[PDB]
Amino acid sequence: TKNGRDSNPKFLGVKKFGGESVIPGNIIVRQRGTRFHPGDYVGIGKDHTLFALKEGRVRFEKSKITGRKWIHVDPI
Amino acid sequence: QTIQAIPREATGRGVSARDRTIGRIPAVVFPQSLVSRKQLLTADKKQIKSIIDSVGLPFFCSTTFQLQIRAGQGSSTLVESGRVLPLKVHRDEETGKILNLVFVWADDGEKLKVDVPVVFKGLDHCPGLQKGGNLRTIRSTLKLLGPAEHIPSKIEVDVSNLDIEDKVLLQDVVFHPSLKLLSKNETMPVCKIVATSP
Amino acid sequence: GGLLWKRIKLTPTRKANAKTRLRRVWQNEAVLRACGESDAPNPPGASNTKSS
Amino acid sequence: RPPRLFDYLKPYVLKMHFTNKFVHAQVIHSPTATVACSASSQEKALRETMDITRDVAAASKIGKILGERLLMKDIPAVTIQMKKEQRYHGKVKAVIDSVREAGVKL
Amino acid sequence: LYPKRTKYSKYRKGRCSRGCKPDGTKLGFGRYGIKSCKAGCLSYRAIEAARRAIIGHFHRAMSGQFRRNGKIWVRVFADLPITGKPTEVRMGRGKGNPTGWIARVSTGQILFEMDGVSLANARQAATLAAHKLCLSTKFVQW
RNA sequence: AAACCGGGCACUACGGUGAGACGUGAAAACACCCGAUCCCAUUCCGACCUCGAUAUGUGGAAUCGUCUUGCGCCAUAUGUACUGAGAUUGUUCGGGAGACAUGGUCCAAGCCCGGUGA
RNA sequence: AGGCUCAAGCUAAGAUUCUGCUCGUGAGCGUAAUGGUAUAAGCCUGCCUGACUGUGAGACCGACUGGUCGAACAGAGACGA
RNA sequence: GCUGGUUUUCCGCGAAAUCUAUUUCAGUAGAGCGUAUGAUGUCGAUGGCCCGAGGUAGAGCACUCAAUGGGCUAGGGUGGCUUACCAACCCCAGGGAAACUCCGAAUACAGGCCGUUCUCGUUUGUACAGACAGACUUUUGGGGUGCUAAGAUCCAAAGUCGAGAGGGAAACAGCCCAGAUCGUACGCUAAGGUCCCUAAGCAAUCACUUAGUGGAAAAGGAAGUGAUCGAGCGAUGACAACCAGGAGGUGGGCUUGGAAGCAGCCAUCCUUUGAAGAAAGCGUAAUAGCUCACUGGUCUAGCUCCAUGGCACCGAAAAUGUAUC
Repeated sequence: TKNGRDSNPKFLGVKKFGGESVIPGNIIVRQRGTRFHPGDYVGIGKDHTLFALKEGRVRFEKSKITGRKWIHVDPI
Repeated sequence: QTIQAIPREATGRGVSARDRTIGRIPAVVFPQSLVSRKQLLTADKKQIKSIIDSVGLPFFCSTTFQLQIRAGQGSSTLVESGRVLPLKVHRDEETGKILNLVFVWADDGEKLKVDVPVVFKGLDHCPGLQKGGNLRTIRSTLKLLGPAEHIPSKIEVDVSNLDIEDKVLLQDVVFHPSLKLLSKNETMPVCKIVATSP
Repeated sequence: GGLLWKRIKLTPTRKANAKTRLRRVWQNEAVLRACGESDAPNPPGASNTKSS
Repeated sequence: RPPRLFDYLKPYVLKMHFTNKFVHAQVIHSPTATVACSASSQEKALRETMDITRDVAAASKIGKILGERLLMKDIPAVTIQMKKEQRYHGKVKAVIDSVREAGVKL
Repeated sequence: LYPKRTKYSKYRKGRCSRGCKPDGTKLGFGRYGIKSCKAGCLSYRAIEAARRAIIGHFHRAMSGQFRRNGKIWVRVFADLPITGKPTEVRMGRGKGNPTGWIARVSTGQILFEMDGVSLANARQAATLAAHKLCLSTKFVQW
């Protein structure tokens, strides 16, 4: 009947940026659907979380066609 | 109508500000090529502000212009000259001041894409005009390709035979060869008339 | 309008201190923009001390 | 692009295709220039020996030939990359069955 | 004069701007026109009142209008529903009831454009709108 | 042999993308032309896929690779909008788009396999 | 496991209509909104029940109580060549 | 859980009014923030390089919603072929927006690497607590508001105050400058100021205004003054100015009980041609007339309007007494 409601801040978003190292199990981003598709050495949850699978740096990749981005890992 | 100029070594705010404030226009000549490369000048604001009104055409840029580009001291020293067309005049919103004068070179006779109006002439006598026929002049100015040499001063259309419910399309304009319209299909009407209310 | 925060008028003897800090930062960024390399190209003893 | 590298690098992908004159197939590396194995019916030594170079006979033949040229050349496993319209029935079924019975494991 | 059809409504007021899109404008549809020197806000009744002024002016000078029509465009349209509480109420407990639309007017928009066969009796109606409008405008032309 | 053409992989947006006119094969190659018998195709159907056959038929410009206009991006110009730090209640110092303008729509790089004399 | 590509626009045709060209995310997802998606998460057919027991390396966020994703291990399994 | 009271001294450090929860608001616990000390730390402070997804200000219409004009029309209406009457669609321009995104900066931010730096200022153990009522910027950008910002309320970042004394703002928590350990009749600035109260120039140089503007307040009105680019004009005379009709078709045509220029409509057309409109205003019961656009010489000279603009003016009325340097 009136306004003024909201919700606990779910804290989505992107944590690990280009170059910041990772370790297996370490979540990189939390998204609602799939804003970034998984790249190299990356899994996916139910909520489509992206996490690293091997040690190493990370980078993004921007498929110039269809503008779809992928978050891929640079291991050894 | 030789315009005069003195160079500037500038970019955006900070310096063009003082140029304007003492009275000076930051302008740029460059060739139809690429990176784009000609000197970076300042016309005098007195010279340009008076010139646009004198032509009486807010698109005066239809006319090739000629530059003395003084490099030195005094009223001038004869230096590098320019035969450039005005392709863009950035007139300030605020009151009618001026911000930027864009000059592309055409000295070589090389072709350009320029602006020409369509001034209505036959309006003295026209059958619909004497029925009273009035109109919505969909197009008042257009862009024509073509060389630097034979550039027209304007297009003075011939509306004397604007039939009661007829129209002058783009094809009916009095062009010249090598001034290929070619950038708009001639199916765009440049006027009409309709008998609305006596 | 309740508590009267007066409006100090910019006056020639304050224009004084304006142009003061102006010429000061002028020297400052001048010698910084000189230091675009590890060189010493700034004429000795730009005023800096008449600053007063 | 296809595999979206997951945990264990797996080079040496087998992929095959069929012009209606010759069956061609390759097992290619991740450097993907030096074809680790290249088995085609178009070959010099295979235009003449193999006669019906477009049916399942030439298919399974090329599969066997390869699988042996593979087991003997020390690439004891391989991953399949079927193109977009393929399907494990017929002309690729032959390549697959033949390289799977040649000894290789997929 | 009204965005009568369904719209989100209860628009955030939003503060007024110091400028317009930076390219010096040209005219959209007619020979002579008018432009806003200073930004601000105009109410739908205000703009409609200026339109009444101009239409009725040419109508009056039918002497220059009895030929056919003297065509005019007004190029601003009310956008934001200006809301307001009653004249006696404790602040809060909700938002106002929508009581009149408004239209952001930047520093270079063309409010009026038209081709009245007489430049004289067009500039003569130029100054006859800033009287009935909120802002300070300027007589421009093509 | 150096090199070319064709086929597969690969790389790439200046290396894409429609559009239209072209130039077109057989020398080789690819495609199509022709059927549907078992494997496949259809929620009806060789239309699409497939399986089965073409000994030299057509490039139907069917696709195809080719030739130039023309199709997005790439690169940058003058400025403005915005903004950072500042208080001369913004006379300084920086950063600077969208749109308008121009030009390019690459120079280049592999690996295998068949062929053109080798 | 596999197959299938929408919705809208134009010709026929105009009805549960129908079939190609253009369209490019506008369809679709039980449910509000938003982010998702063209292999698809969508639609269809078959199969079944991992709508498992026992653990979870590491991380995300949080006053705290807590809650979220997880590569990996053992098991009895399903679908699949 | 509320009000008040808590008696000696010096030195060291030094916060908060934010968050979550609660029969919770006037509280109290848990985090953040203070202190003492010890342990474990080049940890932190920060600038530079590099590299990292950004979708805000701006922007635009390529999507959803609202949307202006035009082109050609499906389709309508209207009489019977055809319609200045409606015209979808589609296209051309134009461009709106917290919940639109073809685009999209300055920032801020994540990280690594280097310098910078300290009296560890870090993390953490162990004991102490205070605080959970915060104000303001004629700051700047945002929601509610009066209408668009009440010394309001509630948030974003900043600072001051609170717990900060000192010089400026006449006096002044929240603005300017700036951190008092103590003594000193020492010295150079800061902030702002130099006719006097009040310490310091009726300083100089170049112009502007003569309104007490300064030393309060808008749309509009208004030959103010001085500069500046234009342009029109000019010894075929530039303007001021004297001297002269504004004619006959004409009293046009119409209305009209009366219209010739003028209660009032068409008409702007005839011709003389020195002028001339079917007389501009005023009226005359129509009249007439003026003078009006429209005149020849004389004038004898720099004149006039275009704005770039600068400082003036007018609008601009309260209460004890000038009372807004």
